[PDB]
Amino acid sequence: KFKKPPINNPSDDATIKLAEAAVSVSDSMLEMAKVEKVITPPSKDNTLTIPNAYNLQARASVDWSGPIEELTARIAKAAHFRFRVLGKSPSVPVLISISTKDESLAEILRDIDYQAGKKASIHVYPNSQVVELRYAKI
Amino acid sequence: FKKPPINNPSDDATIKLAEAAVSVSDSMLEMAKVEKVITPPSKDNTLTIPNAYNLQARASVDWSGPIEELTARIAKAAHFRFRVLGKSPSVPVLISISTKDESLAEILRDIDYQAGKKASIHVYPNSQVVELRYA
Amino acid sequence: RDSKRKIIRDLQKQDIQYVEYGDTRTLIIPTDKYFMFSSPRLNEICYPGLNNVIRLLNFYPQSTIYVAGFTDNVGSRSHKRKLSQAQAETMMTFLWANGIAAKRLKAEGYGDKNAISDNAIIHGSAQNRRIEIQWF
Amino acid sequence: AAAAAAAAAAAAAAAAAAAAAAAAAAAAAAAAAAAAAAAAAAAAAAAAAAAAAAAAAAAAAAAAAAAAAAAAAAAAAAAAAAAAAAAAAAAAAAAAAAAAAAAAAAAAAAAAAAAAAAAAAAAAAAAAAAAAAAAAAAAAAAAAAAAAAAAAAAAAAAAAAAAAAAAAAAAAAAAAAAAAAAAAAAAAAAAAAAAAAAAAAAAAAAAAAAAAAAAAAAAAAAAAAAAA
Amino acid sequence: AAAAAAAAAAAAAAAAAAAAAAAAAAAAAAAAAAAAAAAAAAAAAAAAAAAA
Amino acid sequence: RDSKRKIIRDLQKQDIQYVEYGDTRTLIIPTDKYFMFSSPRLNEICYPGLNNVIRLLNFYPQSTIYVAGFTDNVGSRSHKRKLSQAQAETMMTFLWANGIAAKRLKAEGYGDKNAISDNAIIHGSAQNRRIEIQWF
Amino acid sequence: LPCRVDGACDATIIKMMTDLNKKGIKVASVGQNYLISIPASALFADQSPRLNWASYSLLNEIAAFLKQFRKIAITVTSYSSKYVSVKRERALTLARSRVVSEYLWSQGVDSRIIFTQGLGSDKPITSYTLGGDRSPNARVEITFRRAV
Amino acid sequence: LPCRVDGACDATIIKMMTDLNKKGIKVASVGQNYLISIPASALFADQSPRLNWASYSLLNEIAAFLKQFRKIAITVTSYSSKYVSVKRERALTLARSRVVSEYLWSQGVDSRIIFTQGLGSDKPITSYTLGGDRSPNARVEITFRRAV
Repeated sequence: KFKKPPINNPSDDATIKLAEAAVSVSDSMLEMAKVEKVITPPSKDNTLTIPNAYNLQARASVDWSGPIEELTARIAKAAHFRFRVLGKSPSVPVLISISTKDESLAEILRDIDYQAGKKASIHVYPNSQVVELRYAKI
Repeated sequence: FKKPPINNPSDDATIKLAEAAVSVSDSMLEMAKVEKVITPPSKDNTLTIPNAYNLQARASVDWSGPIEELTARIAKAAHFRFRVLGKSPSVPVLISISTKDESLAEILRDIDYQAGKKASIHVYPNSQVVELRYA
Repeated sequence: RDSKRKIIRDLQKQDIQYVEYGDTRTLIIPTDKYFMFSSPRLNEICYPGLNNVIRLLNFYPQSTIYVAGFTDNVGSRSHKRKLSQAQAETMMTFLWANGIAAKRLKAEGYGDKNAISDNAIIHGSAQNRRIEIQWF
Repeated sequence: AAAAAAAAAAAAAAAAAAAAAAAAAAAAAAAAAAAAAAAAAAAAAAAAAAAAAAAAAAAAAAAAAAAAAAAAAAAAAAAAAAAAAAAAAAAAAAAAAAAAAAAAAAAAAAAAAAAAAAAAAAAAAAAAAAAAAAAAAAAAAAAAAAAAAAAAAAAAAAAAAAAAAAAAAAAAAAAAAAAAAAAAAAAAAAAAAAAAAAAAAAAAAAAAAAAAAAAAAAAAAAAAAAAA
Repeated sequence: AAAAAAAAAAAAAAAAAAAAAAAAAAAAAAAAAAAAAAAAAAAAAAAAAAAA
Repeated sequence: RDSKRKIIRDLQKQDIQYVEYGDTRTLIIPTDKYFMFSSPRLNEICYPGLNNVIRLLNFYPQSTIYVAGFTDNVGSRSHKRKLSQAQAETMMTFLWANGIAAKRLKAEGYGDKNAISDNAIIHGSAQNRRIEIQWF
Repeated sequence: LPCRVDGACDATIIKMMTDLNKKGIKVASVGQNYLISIPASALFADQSPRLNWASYSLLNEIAAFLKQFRKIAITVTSYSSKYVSVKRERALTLARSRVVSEYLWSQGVDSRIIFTQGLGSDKPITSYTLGGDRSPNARVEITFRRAV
Repeated sequence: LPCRVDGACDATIIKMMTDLNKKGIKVASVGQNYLISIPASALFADQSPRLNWASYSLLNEIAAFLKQFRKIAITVTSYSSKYVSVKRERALTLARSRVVSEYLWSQGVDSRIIFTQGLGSDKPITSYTLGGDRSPNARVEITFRRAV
């Protein structure tokens, strides 16, 4: 009896050609991130403007696709941080879509800050207990 | 006894689609790490909370319009003097705050934020004066 | 029924390859069914493959153990290397924690740099995602 | 039977008898001082091949390199060793100061062993039922087999760690690149998140990664390190 | 109360237990700090940690 | 037929919730059927719920009693607070006048600041209008 | 056509709710806040962040009960009795809750967030402090609000 | 019409693969890397670059097995145990592999390249070094990758 090891499920040609498009999308994506992070070096984190805290070291697990307001209000509510916004929200929504797995609330807000690039920013003030969300000035 | 996950990539093409999804989503996050211009809170330029007891009153305001009338009215709601330094342009600096209960110094914080650099707010709490500067 | 031919016949049944090769003996374990997805968490539902592979290598109690991890073409080369290294390293800790002495073992991760199939096709890249276990 | 002098004795494989209260400070080059009682030595020496053994009431303070250390009943050392150490104890207490390279340490009794600097390559520590080892600078491959009802506390920043606790032991580890943990009815506390971590727990066994929440920047568990 | 090494910017520290790394380019050899067991050698000039 | 399981079974029948929770025991009483409307006048026709709740808390004669009142989103925040405070306060006087000693009791009114459902839907706001009775 | 039932029935909701209360997993149902309270004896080993193998069946009707509701954020929080220290205890309960939420989003929830955290007996439901995981204080609780 | 089978069937592939493993020519099948390993007793005379006449039947189901796959480059490499020197040995194994690849492209391969080379026991699969061509180290190996 002869057998190769991975005997998976039957896939169909829909996901076969979706997968072999998706890998070249991912390939072009990673080389663009390569050229971009070498053409301007990222000097700075966002861990100084979102610093971690005790009772921000709880963990969360998120899939989400809506606007940033309800998500950051829910993170701050379960962080026991009071939540505010600075700046009015734009008429087009700043839409994030977080789908990540078992990371702490401080890195949740750091990735929310990153995915709302130049449209919003999350700031956390941890000697106070406030998560704020600042909109852009445009 | 266990189960595998329900939407699990247990399938030889859907595994490749999903690890492509992991590679595109992390590489999007380092694109965000390189383009995300921040400024540190050492040099953030925005107002503090000036921690006086009259400023930690809980207020509520629904408004869009020109900055000097709100901060005049937050000064007389806070029992503070309102000074203005500089010249208002005849296109007015326009704000909007619609909040239904919140804190009064934080008002003065997101007026300073929604002003940006068209105007700015200082609070001197020993003098019990707020002031609005133009540029 | 407790012997070599029995346990290799049911590792054929729960789809792990074995090769006899002179002194070199190598198990090829698919990461896709023996790991939860893109993680160094072992696929805990597939414990009888893990008990049967450690039941197989009680039979060779003096051989040094090479364990190596493999990916396919997706991701950055750093992600390939650290994911293959993490999966090989946690299979190495599984064998150490199921009772092989730690200086027999060697965990090493290749970001598909040996590449037993091409990554251009689906089933071939599924064969590329693996753990090799060599010993003498 | 005292011997307290600063000279060049320099050739003494001295297996002394009881009440040999030798507080010598002599230049003992080819030295092996296997005293049997009452040693109260506070020297500034240089040995470089010392296979020292010490029985009861041995308080010492030395700046000499050793090669092996043996403890018998009860002691209090403060030594500055340099090169290699084969150490074994019995119900005693010991402290060492300078940069050592302890390859193997087997403690089968109540041993309060401390080393303020251990810069080794493969430190294999086997523990049995009573001891308390606290050795912390920097290893490169730690193998902590606590077969023990005992404790192995560490802030030793090891590059690779392999800690197995067998029956209500308690081990505090810190792994830089590789964390390997097996616990059985016991506790293994991970004080630093490794670059790749793997921990397996047996019956009633706790491999709890007890790092201090609210660090200055506590690094989160990434995609290569998120184990359950 | 540290103990530096002669190589490129390594230093042990014996407040409780540390083996951290400096930079050795700004040369903050103050030999006076508040060393803690949370990877923080807070010197007179700046702060140093176990580098990675 | 005179006991705990009987009286909790008919408080289920006249639609008052009870929760067993460790030492904390809490009755949830709807103000909509146990008060006449938007008033601190008790719904006098629904006396057997009131006798049955006081018959239940004769069983715990040393516990301190927290009583708290709840509204929904309508009205001013002052009206929310004073109406919830008035209804909790008169349920506190009902328990005091049916014979619990006054330093066991604590009346406090929340203008839906705990909010066990959303006020955006009808049946959910009906569940929000309540009195909680906690004791230890 | 639009769907009448959303993959769930109310008879099955109360059937699982009676069966979970018969096996001692207490389901509180306040408003739309749902609480299922699980003793840590009924899932883990004592003072360990490790599941028993039989307790994933208990997690099976926990997850199949959590199929039935439209929900936005489940929060899962764990706390036990004192064993060594509160720091070791909070590390235990954080690992405890994150392990059970890792299995719950391995299984089927239609939640968008699971928040997950652990506390150091900071909220204990009885003053009687018998032991380790056999204490009724030693428990995980899964609370959510059923959306619309 | 386009062809379904390309002059080959999978039943015949595994039929030859069982028959070659029964006659001791061991077929390893890793990914699409195929290895057939042939002991040098089973083809040649001892320490010689010369085929026996009966061993072309062994080469017949080797070549009819190599009919069945789409392949780009077969590499055939031979090595035996030590006889005089490594220089005489490498001349032997180079002549050995080039003789068997001359017969294999006399026969039917659809390969585009056969690379062919010999080594001087530089890669031996056991440490047990009994003799000459009766050693299991003394072997030729035919490795390729099956294209698509």
